[PDB]
Amino acid sequence: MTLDVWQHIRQEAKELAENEPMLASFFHSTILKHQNLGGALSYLLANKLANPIMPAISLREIIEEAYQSNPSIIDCAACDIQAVRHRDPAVELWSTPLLYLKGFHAIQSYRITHYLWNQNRKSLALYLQNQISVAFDVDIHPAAKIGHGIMFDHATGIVVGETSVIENDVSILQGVTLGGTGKESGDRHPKVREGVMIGAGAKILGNIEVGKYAKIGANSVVLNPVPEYATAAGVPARIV
Amino acid sequence: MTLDVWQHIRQEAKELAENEPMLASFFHSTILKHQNLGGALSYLLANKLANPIMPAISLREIIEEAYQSNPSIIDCAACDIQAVRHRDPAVELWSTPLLYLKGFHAIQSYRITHYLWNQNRKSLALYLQNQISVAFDVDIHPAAKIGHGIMFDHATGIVVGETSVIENDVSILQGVTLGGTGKESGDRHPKVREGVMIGAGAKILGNIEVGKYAKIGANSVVLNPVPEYATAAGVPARIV
Amino acid sequence: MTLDVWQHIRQEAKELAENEPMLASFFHSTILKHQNLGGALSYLLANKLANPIMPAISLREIIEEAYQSNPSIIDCAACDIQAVRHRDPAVELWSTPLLYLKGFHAIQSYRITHYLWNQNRKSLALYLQNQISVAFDVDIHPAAKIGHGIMFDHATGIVVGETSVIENDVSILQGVTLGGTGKESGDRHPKVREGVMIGAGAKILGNIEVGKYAKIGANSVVLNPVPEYATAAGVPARIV
Amino acid sequence: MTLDVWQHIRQEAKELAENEPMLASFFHSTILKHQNLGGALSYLLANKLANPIMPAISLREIIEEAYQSNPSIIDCAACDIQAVRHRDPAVELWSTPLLYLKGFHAIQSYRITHYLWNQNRKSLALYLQNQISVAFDVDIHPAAKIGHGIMFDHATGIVVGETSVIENDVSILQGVTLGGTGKESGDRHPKVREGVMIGAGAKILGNIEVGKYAKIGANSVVLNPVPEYATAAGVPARIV
Amino acid sequence: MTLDVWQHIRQEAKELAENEPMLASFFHSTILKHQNLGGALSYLLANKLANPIMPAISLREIIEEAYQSNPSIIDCAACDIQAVRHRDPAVELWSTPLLYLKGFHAIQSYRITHYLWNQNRKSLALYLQNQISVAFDVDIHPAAKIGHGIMFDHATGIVVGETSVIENDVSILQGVTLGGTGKESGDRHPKVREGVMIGAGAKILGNIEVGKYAKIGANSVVLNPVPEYATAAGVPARIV
Amino acid sequence: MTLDVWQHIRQEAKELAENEPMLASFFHSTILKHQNLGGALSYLLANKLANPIMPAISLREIIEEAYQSNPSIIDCAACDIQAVRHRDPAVELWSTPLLYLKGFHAIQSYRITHYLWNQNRKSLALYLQNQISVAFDVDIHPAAKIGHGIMFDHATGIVVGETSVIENDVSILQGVTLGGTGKESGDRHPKVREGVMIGAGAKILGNIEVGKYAKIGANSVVLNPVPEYATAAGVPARIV
Repeated sequence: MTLDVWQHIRQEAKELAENEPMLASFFHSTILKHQNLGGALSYLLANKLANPIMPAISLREIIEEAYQSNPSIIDCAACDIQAVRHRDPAVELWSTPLLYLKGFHAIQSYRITHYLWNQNRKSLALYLQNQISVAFDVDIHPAAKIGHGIMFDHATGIVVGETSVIENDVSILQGVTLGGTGKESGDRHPKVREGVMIGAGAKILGNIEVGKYAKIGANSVVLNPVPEYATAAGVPARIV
Repeated sequence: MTLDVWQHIRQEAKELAENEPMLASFFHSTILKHQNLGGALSYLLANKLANPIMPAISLREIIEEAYQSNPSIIDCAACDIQAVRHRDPAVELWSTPLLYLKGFHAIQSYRITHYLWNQNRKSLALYLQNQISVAFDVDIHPAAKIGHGIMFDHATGIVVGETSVIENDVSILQGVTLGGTGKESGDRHPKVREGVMIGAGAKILGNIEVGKYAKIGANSVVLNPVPEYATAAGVPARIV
Repeated sequence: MTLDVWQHIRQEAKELAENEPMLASFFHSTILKHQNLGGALSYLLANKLANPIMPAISLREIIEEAYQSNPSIIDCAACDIQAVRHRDPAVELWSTPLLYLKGFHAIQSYRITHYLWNQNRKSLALYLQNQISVAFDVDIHPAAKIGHGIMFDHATGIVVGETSVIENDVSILQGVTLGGTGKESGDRHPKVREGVMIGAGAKILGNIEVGKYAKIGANSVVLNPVPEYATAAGVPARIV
Repeated sequence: MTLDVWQHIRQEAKELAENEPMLASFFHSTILKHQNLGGALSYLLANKLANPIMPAISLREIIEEAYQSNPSIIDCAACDIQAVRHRDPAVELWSTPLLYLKGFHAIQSYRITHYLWNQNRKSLALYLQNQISVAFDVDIHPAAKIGHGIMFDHATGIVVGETSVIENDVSILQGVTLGGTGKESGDRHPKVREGVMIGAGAKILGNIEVGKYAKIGANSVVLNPVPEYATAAGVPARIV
Repeated sequence: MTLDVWQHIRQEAKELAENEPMLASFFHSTILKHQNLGGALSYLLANKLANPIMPAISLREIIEEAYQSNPSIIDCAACDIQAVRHRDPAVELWSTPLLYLKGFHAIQSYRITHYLWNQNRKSLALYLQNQISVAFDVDIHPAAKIGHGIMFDHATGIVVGETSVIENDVSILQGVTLGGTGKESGDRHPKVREGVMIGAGAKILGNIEVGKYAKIGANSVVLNPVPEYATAAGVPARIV
Repeated sequence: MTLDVWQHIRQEAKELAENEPMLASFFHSTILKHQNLGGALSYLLANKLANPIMPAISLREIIEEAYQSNPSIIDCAACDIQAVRHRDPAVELWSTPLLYLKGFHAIQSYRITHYLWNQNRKSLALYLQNQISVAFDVDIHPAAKIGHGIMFDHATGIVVGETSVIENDVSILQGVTLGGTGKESGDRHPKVREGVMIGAGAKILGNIEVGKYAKIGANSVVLNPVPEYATAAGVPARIV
């Protein structure tokens, strides 16, 4: 759910704190001192997206407004923690995604830029979009539509276009682009349907469909729609 | 003119700050309190490249010395702005490249390293080269020869070699490498001629010529010279 | 020998500091004021991994305990220095790898995480794994087994799986992944043997053998064992 | 009224920013981007009381829970702002006490510590009392009872004891101590009545009455009750 | 004694952390994560004295060297903690002097400057003496000889001269100077003997004796030797 | 000459750096990397005055503007340096006032606020005045008229009124106030003529003349004019 992902997170944090004295202050600052997942998540992102021109204090306020003006955002964060947890068997702790995984952080920071975008506060959405790219090395245009249960593993170098759509339970690895072919304007980015898995370095270009539960091979260049439950691979990509 | 670009930037920022209270101090610190593009660019790069050992205040002095010794560096920055603008229908504001795009930032920072390199202040050149890599995720060798009207779109993972040449109006997407095959010294990096557009993740290796206005497809490995206006794609690349 | 590398680095530093006044305090803070390489390295890594939640002062004490429980980690560092040095004719000074190259840094930082992993201090190793990802854009799982004389050139986008092995004298470029094909647990990552060189963007997936002195061509996708001294290239890769 | 004061301050801010481009960002971050006085006051205070161990972001959440449990601390601030402005002919703008006067900052900070203390959250009240001393050079025991319309002019070196009382519209200059004589416990500090003005350097020791509207001359040491509207001066002091 | 004071401090910290979640990180960072009192003290001082040109990381290494080469400093720290605890009735906890009191902090910082002075590393001693004056508003020349059991209560504006001597169990309040009359060189500062209590604002000028257990009245100017167990007062000071 | 004071400062700095490796970075950032006193001083003051809202990089540009418009200001700094050099036999290095004495730092910082005040940039003058009070614990109204050859020894707690006049070669100790009696406006502060020396804690109130080369005793309250070369002591002060 959400309140109980929070509780499991709080309960792990106390243990983790007990077993690692060099990291207690860290567990207290990021999780233990907060009352809800929102307080913690905002504290983390604001600190991580912070810089000398726009300090953490100035960014937290901005994040907490979006959390109050749209609490679903936090729920979507909770569904993401669960996703990474259940889809990356190397992850056992519920707190791990929240504390350490930059992909997860970029996803949740993007949700905030999307909210701002839909509120027409574009210069602020752009500022964050790009600071997200600096901190996490993930560039998601605020206008993309991204569901929940999302996992951006390792994440470095992922780029997502303005008109891209990413449905629920999608997993994307490092270096993939959901970009364009060349049509400078209009619907021109991929529509990645549910359950899709995208291999490291894959380039998906155009306003084309990636059928649900498809698998996209590492480094493939996907230029044509992909049938559901199929595997595409190669350069350019073909079903195999 | 550089001066007109500045005038447009200032105008935009006055209205941008009107429309967004949360971000007004930002527009003010980055643009409105400055009297020309150089003071602004130096404030922006200094801050973005700053870190605990070499802070903003220490870096700005170096950048400002460079702009004063070679004024035209600012000129190329303004020509790169127009470029992104003209080449990206997504970018309506002149201020955007300047304030937010890490690729733009990486290029301008490189120009400073290039001036330092040509003046044989190479350790400083290497310092900045690498801090550009840390902050923007772009690694451009100071010896690289880069013209203007350039666009590093998204930019993450762009690596450019010591003997590479990039002439005007070139466009490079994330993940591309202009590198070598393994001759360890001498002229061994690409020659990207005017108007060339390089797709996301392309690897162009060797002292080979990439022809003006030629197009390189995503994830293509280019090991052979590409004719002007031609399109190269595949791994290895072939003329399509 | 370490003491000798250290000695070369110090004499280079006094020289460097004299020729570039603007960087003198830098050479003193990072090299001259320390009495051995671990002092320099720790100060350098602490400062680069520092963030507002865990400051340099806290990180340094963790790094220094590691260097005390295992002085050889510092020895592997001098070894990596020698390697970048003679495996790239563009690096001439011994101080260069230590002071500037994020690949070098990510690797020595990973060594600390690896020692933490074997001390069963995983929350800490995980924290650092991911800060290294944020700071240098290199994501190496603490459990990976890596030798010395290692070169991570440019480094941006390198991801190394939990069960990966990277023997001595290997060179890896930007964008390469050492990952899995989808077996969720158990041995599932690459065993890269000695002397191997991996080109830009290659993705090597699966618990497969990459024979000593093998060479992987850029953007390749290696899914089958690669013979010793063989060259592989393509999507998917073929012994070439 | 607080909203009145808030209004004049916002108004001054817009004009202040307009008249000094170099400080516009400061005006926007401290006053303009906030919707009320507590928001601005919490930002100014968290920022100024910040330190490497407890940064602004951590302190502002604390100041804000206090403003929420006891909104009347904010009113008192407004009232204190009216006082400096109207007892200091040299302060013409409402925004001045709020933005620049450490005496004013010290007082509103103590107020937070007072609330905490009565909430029996003493370690937190003590942490703040002492950071207030470090930042503003005013040391005020949290248990002290301090009214409104108070002016701590210049403020440097003011010290207020645990059992002290300071009623409304009192003025206190730099270097004054409201302390004790040596009775180590119990009511043992000055009762400073309304409208009382204390000149620079005076030491007022013991559980004694300082009469309503009395005046203490500089450097006097007051060890005996002071009649209302009377002037005391000398070492020791005597009614003059 | 040192190890016992340290355990009581560790014991209170664990308790204080449980009772104030908002401050737990602070208690772990300042106390709990350290193995001894010297590791905690150094963390505190390095952080408090820190500034943008000489960061905490750099100061800590300098303080730890001193504690390594002369361990008694920490012991004198424990003895001071004890002092404030038996001499200020308004101070229950052992952890308080160590965690919040700037006079305590100033004193411990001076001990490091006195050590460096005695090792003739005078630039380092002067840098700190002055940074101690900036952070705690206490200016103690490194050459003064100060014993233990010392209590600088409130402390703002305390100034101690080059040849001053302060013996064990002395108490000094805010604003006092142990200074000179004007002989520009030689022995020229007060010799404050054991058990002396100096009231707020007193100025003790000259190389005169302040007899053991003497009491100096607030704001007094002491220009002549003071008899033991006597009480001096006035400007200029005379007995009782 | 200012240039000779500079050459001497550089000279000492080069040797100080040789002798103290822990502070070499400091000598280099503060002195050796600059080309004139202006550069060093602006760098020093910008860092000392920086805070989270108004960073070092933002303040230096303010100071450098001031130095470029009234170069005489730097000349006044060199004069204040020599003054501390021989009026304080404890100080023999020309670099000491410059690098470590906060009273010097405050005087020089005041000069910048005075230039700003006389240019009607009063909000900027007020921001600095008070940041000077927080940084150095010295509060000097920007309008006060101060000459050169000044020395504020220790300096803590010095407060100087709006109409105060301080001519050349004056010496002021900690805790002294040049303040008013209560006439709320007009000419209401002391006129301190040349060579005057003021003891610690003295309070001089009202528009009264302190005659050249007069001497003021510690803790005095001067309420009546002081003849040239006279000595005044007491509460109130009498002529001695």
